Formats: sequence, structure tokens, C-alpha cells
Amino acid sequence: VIDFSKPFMSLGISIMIKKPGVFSFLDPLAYEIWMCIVFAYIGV
Amino acid sequence: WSFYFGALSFIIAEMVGVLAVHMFIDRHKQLRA
Repeated sequence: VIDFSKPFMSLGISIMIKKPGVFSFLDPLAYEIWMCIVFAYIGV
Repeated sequence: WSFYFGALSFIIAEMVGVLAVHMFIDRHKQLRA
């Protein structure tokens, strides 16, 4: 129904998604493990 | 706070046991001398 010129801009359908602690070296073991390690050290 | 009450109880119990063991040792050293 209307005349289009050549595309002045090209686009497509795209996906938009939403985009270390100081003591993070303790992260491999849980906090309870460290606490029980201290307790076991005292007991030993 | 009651979990940490138990933990503090553990720590104090170990320290008091160490104190009792020193008293036993001291009694026997005084007996020796």
C-alpha cells in the first residue's frame, strides 16, 4: 500500500537479560566446618 | 543465641578441664617434693 525506500537501518529480534569477597578463600568449606574445625582443634 | 551458649559452654568446659589437670599435676609435684 505504500512505497518503502531502501533500509536506512537493519535490525532483528534479540534477547535482553540483566547484567570476590575479602574472605572468599573460606568459600570451599561451609561456615559450620570452619567452626567445628576450631572446636576440634581445641579438643585435640 | 542458645546455639552459641552451647559453643561457649564447650570452650569453658575445656578450659576448666585444663585447669583441673594442672591442679592435679601441681598436687602431685608438691607431694613429690
